[PDB]
Amino acid sequence: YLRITNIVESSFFTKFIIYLIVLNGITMGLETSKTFMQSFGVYTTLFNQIVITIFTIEIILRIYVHRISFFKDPWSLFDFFVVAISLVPRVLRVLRLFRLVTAVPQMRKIVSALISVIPGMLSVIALMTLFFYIFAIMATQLFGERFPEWFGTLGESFYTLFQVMTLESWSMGIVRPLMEVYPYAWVFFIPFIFVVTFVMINLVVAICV
Amino acid sequence: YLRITNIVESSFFTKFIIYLIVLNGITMGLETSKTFMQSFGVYTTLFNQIVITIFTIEIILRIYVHRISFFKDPWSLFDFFVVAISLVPFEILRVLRVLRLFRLVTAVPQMRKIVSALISVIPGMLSVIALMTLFFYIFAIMATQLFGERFPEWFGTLGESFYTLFQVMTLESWSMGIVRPLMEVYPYAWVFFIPFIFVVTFVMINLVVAICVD
Amino acid sequence: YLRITNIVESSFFTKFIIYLIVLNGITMGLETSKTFMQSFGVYTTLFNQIVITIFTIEIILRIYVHRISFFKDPWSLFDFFVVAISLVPEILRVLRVLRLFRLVTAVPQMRKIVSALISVIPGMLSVIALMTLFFYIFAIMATQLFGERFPEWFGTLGESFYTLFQVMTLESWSMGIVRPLMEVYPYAWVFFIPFIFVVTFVMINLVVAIC
Amino acid sequence: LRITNIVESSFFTKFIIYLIVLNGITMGLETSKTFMQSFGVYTTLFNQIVITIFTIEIILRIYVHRISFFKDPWSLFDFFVVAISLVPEILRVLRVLRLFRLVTAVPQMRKIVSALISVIPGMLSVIALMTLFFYIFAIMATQLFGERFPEWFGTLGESFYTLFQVMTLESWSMGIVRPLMEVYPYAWVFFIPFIFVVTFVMINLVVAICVDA
Ligand SMILES: O=C(NC[C@H]1CCCCN1)c1cc(OCC(F)(F)F)ccc1OCC(F)(F)F
Repeated sequence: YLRITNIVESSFFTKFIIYLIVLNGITMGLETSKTFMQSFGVYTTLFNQIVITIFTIEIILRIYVHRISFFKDPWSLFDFFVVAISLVPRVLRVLRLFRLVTAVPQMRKIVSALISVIPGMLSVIALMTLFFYIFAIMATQLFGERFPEWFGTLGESFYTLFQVMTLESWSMGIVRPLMEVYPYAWVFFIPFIFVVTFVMINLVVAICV
Repeated sequence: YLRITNIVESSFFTKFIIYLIVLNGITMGLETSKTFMQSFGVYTTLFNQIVITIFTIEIILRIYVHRISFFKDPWSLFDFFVVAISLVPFEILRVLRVLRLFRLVTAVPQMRKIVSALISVIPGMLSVIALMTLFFYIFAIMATQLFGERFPEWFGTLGESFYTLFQVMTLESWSMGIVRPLMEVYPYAWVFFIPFIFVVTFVMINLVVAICVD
Repeated sequence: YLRITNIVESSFFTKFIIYLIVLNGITMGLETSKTFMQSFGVYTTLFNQIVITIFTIEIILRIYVHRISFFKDPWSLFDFFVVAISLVPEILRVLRVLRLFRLVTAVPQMRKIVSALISVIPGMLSVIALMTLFFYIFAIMATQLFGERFPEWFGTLGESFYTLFQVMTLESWSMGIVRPLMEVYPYAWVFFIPFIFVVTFVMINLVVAIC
Repeated sequence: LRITNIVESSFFTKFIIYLIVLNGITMGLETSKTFMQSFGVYTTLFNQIVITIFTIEIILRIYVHRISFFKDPWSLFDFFVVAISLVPEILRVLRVLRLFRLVTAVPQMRKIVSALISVIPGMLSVIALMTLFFYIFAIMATQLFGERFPEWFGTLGESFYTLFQVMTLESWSMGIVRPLMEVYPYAWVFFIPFIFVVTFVMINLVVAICVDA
């Protein structure tokens, strides 16, 4: 019993996993090259199953070693799903290259120390969706009639507005043609770009605290 | 009188306000989809009048409870106007009725703080912003009598001189979209525009720092 | 001397100058509309001439009242030159609109704002000079690398400058410049991608240096 | 020991800066084709003198400094930029890097460099995350959109450039993401979150930089 617990939390075992991680990453970085998957595709498709096989064992062990304690450690928890994904018979399997974040304790803090920023802002983030929701409704029934590729859908109003938010081709690509049919659209968007922009500065400042 | 005053400042009423918001939001969030408004549009268009009816009441009561204190409290004040817009049957207002889904910010005491904590920046910046508009005004005049003769779509009007210059501020398509064609007729437009990008940029950065300190 | 000295330093006079500024400002904002200058050009073309006369007088008084003390006050200095520009009887005809900046000078609330931001400039001259050489070294490389086939972008050292600043600003840097370049010189992702890195990394750290 | 006194003189320190600015300015006309027509031969020789003379300073300082020399970064760097210049057209272009040595002689710049380079270590925990994050994502696209959009995502390396471009937000939507949505209408599930994480990272870098120095 306790004999197994010593194998898991050993430096050897953990270090061994991280080696396979770095390796299986390189394996997926050659599954891209058509030339490679031609000559060595057979070599790889099995080699991957070996890895996800070993990772199945470890995650099973990690469960028996931790029992109910396991499904409260996110990194440990997260690792579980990412293999289940890898189990299901194709692109989302590459998420298992995130365990290199989990398996390395130097990263876990960085992720957490940056997710620690998320809560002090959800009061702001939640506001935006409401702000976006009303506007996406306005546009889709304002400009949605003549510019449907941009505003034909409520959701389509989202993508264009978040783009205009990012300031990519907001003027030449969206606002200028809009102003050829609705010449006052410069009253809709110029403030919206200000309103949304004002948020970002005060956030950055609020976080430097 | 005071009997209603207990209903008004009840948590139910406070909680209730936030409820109707969410429904009319979702209801207006289906007033967008053409598909929905076919079978249930009339049922919906009336539901808004139902909504816009009830919303008349709250602001009526809340005023008598607050009297002159009401028309000095911003959050409550705002609440009123959004109904008058919603009250008017120039369709635009029928579209502008959708602002009534903004009141969910007012009723939530967690939100007002969020809003308030950001407006405190304007006074430490109103000294700057007013400078910016003046800066634009002097410059917007320069272009309109410089490039306005051959580029009327971009600089033909002062208002168009504004829009084009305010765009270059954002750096969106400023070079290939604006300055490069300018340099085909007036090869020095980079003397107008390259510095203008500096000052305008330094202001906004120096503004952020002024906010970073406070 | 002392007889005039009471007119100069009055609050009234200060208030009076700012009136013509705001007046000449809004007045200068309609000299753009072609329609007006036909029906009202004489009213306007002269009103400018009226003002620039008065400001010539004031600047004469302000000089004699302060004498050598005048030519050490920045705000005072600028105001003078902007009238000299305005004095010359077609580029300058546009540069006359700079006289709408004196509203910054006459208002003591502005002078602080401008200066307190020019007060940041010295703490950055150590940084800025590095970039120019960095910019200068690179413009030489491109102009003799890609300048042969891309003359609109890199035919001249100065043209390499404009492209680099433009690339530095991130406007159409990739699709407009780097992508077509990589169709003839497939390694242009080695020239510019670092230039985007170094230049960008500086600006963040600079704001931080000021923050 | 006779030469050693010349090197660390204030004259000599200043003296290097003379040839830099001159060779810098001289290369600013080796660039202009117009000048190099009438003065090219006049120009081509001045460089060889400099690239010869510039060898000496780094030669002397080494015997003066010995093993102390190859532990001072600025001292180290100075050599390679000359060694590059020595090898007899990319190299002929890379010779112009020799105008960087002006950084060595001037102590006012190094402080900015050092005081800024200092904020690069406390973040490598973040940057390496980004490279991995890009790596996972660059793989996803390249086998997602690589089939129909190869100039943008046909190769992992091409996914890099396209993703690093979208990071800067240059023509990411109209130029890259919007056409993607005509065949794969779900590319906004790949790209919209990717836009969030990468952006949030850059902010957090700032926070780390705000605090550090
Ligand atoms: O703002 C950004 N671009 C818009 C501005 C900048 C100038 C061009 C157009 N205007 C921006 C740029 C970034 O480049 C990161 C680097 F690639 F350098 F690493 C990262 C995050 C950004 O922020 C996005 C936000 F905040 F706008 F949403």
